[PDB]
Amino acid sequence: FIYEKSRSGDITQGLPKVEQVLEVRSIDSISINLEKRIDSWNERITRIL
Amino acid sequence: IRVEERLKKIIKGREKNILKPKAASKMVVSELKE
Repeated sequence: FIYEKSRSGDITQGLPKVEQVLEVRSIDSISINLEKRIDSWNERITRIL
Repeated sequence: IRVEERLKKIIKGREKNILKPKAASKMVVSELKE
């Protein structure tokens, strides 16, 4: 039998989450959104100006 | 682009015309776009 539960609030959620975001080992705080923006800027800098 | 390809390898004739005829960035900063 397999049941899906439904927790998954988020992996780490206390001191360890704060430690993870503060200690930027890989930029993955909100990089599902932030990394996209950063890469887009770094590729779009070359423009008319 | 093809002009750049032949200009890299020293000089081999090809004095056809002034194909580039361009300016260098015009020192312009337009805000919105284009």
